[PDB]
Amino acid sequence: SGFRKMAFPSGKVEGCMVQVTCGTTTLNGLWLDDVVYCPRHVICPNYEDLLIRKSNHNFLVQAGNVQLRVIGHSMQNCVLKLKVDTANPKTPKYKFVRIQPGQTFSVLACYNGSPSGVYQCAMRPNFTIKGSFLNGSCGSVGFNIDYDCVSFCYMHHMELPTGVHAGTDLEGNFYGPFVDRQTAQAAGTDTTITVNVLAWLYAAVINGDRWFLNRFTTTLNDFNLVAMKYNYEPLTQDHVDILGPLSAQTGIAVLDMCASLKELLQNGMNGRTILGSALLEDEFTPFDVVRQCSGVTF
Amino acid sequence: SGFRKMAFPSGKVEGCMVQVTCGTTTLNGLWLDDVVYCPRHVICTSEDMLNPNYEDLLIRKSNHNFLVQAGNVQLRVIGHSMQNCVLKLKVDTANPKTPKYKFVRIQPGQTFSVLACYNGSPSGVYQCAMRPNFTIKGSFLNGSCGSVGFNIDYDCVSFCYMHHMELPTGVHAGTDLEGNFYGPFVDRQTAQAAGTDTTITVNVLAWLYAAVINGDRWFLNRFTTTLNDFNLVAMKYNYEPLTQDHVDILGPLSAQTGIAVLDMCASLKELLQNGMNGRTILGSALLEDEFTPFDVVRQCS
Ligand SMILES: *[C@](O)(C(N)=O)[C@H](CC1CCC1)NC(=O)[C@@H]1[C@@H]2[C@H](CN1C(=O)[C@@H](NC(=O)NC(C)(C)C)C(C)(C)C)C2(C)C
Ligand SMILES: *[C@](O)(C(N)=O)[C@H](CC1CCC1)NC(=O)[C@@H]1[C@@H]2[C@H](CN1C(=O)[C@@H](NC(=O)NC(C)(C)C)C(C)(C)C)C2(C)C
Repeated sequence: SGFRKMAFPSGKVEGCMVQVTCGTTTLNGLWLDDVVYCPRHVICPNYEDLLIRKSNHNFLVQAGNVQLRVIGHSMQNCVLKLKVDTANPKTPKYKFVRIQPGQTFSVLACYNGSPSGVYQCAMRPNFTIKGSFLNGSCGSVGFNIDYDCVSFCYMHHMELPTGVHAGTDLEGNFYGPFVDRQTAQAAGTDTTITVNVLAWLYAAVINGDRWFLNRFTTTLNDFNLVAMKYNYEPLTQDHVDILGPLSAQTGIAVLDMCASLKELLQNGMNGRTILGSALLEDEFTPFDVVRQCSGVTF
Repeated sequence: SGFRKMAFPSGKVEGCMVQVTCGTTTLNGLWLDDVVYCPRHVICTSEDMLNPNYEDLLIRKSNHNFLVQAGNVQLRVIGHSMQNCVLKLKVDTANPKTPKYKFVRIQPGQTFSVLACYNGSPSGVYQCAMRPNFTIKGSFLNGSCGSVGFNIDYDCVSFCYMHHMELPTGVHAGTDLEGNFYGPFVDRQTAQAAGTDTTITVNVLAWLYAAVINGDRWFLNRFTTTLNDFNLVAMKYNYEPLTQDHVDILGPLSAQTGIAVLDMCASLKELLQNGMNGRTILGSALLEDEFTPFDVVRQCS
């Protein structure tokens, strides 16, 4: 038993981190096969005009102590692709995926091509992430592991005025309405990921925390009206279906758990805690709860 | 900016995890150089786990009784010895993925990363703190025994914990890598209970300094306290006493923020009195005690 914010083992990703330098700017690169991927602002606003001026030897790529030889450079959206002469012998089985809001992933925070730490994040509904990044972390990546396949879903580019972070998928497309420019940008008003709070309440019941349960049930229509009041994301029938396994395992119907969440929103915790928390936690998806409460390995 | 419960990158540890089988019991082993370390209760049978004579049980075992599997490769055991509650299996192959490492025994309040494993395979990584009552609040299921706790400050893996058992409250108990349990626990199914736990005061102060570093100031106040008066108050909330050593180690964060340790102590007294009043500190509605002063410096600057 126990429930922790658990990240995926980062070993397969640590083997891909390299240091990329262009001018005075040093950040991280992701070395998969013979290509190094990094944020295009390493060359810094006309990115195609700035990239044309660059030679292959302008890009200094260092994989630990070894200097890699750049033999080509292209731009894909906000990501720079540096072709190198050596295929990374530590390239894991991998794919590039674009994630939806509410989905979680592990972040391997790096500085100068060296991994410093790993933690869990969720793609907020406002398309920002609440990460932990300092100067030099750009190029740090977010990922999930399924079986033996690493799915890369995020690359860090910038920090917004509220201390939250913005970045892209591994094809260079930003998550949210952000741009890689020094123009006024702000994170929109955020909402709570309802399906994730329900998954976390199921994890609390699995771990023997039951004070919030009740005899009541509700409808998807009545609950969604209450969710709207509290800046909660709408709960769809797909969400209800995804919660099916946890509902069957605990004997608590999804709309029964909705009545508990509704009462929790209108009345608060009343000094009580759930899984060592005084807030309703929304960064554990239904899959994360199953993956943890079942001990799935990679 | 931002503040997260951040674990160390687990790659150097994943390369040391193996599966160890003896009889019907299967758990994890830590393969460093030519030795595999695992909990000694892997040699126990269900018929005898209240009062096992481990010395007597180990003398009956042959090298071929221990099945060690590193992924697909079966390792050959060529020796076996016991060091306290840890079994050391000498194997014929040195682990080519052995990192630079050392065994360290940690003090209560110290934090570490746990690499939770099942059948020699890593499932996940998370942060833990050695509670003042010498238990850890981990996340472990059946098959997680032998999973280890570690820190990777400056490219050397310091192993500090190995998982052995779950207590009735859902909390966990284990040993250092020399086999010595943390706390008054024993590897026997006799009635055991975790003592009353307390909050790690020096860690809550470190976390309030991290909130100030990240721009949070609502909880500060004009008041100050003596160390003695702060401790008289904090014991009434089941907080650990704050020693002069704790005040000294908070020195760097105090100088960085311009807030004296005893002024931050006054802020914590007020927070204990009033609660948060619907506010939050670093995305939390409780006072967080699993970030040490060193962790705050690591993650902030
Ligand atoms: C990374 O590229 C890096 N070197 O690690 C760097 C990290 C930030 C976090 C501390 C320094 N990111 C940037 O330099 C990034 C590049 C410019 C401006 N960047 C910022 O993150 C800035 N934010 C910002 O301009 N925010 C808006 C656009 C005003 C909302 C900082 C002020 C935080 C430096 C670009 C291309 C976005
Ligand atoms: C590991 O060895 C393993 N196989 O992974 C296992 C932990 C698993 C089994 C449930 C969690 N540990 C034990 O089996 C451990 C070994 C016996 C009994 N153990 C327990 O953790 C038990 N707790 C327990 O007896 N607690 C006290 C002593 C009553 C307070 C379980 C009831 C959880 C199995 C020993 C030698 C302590």
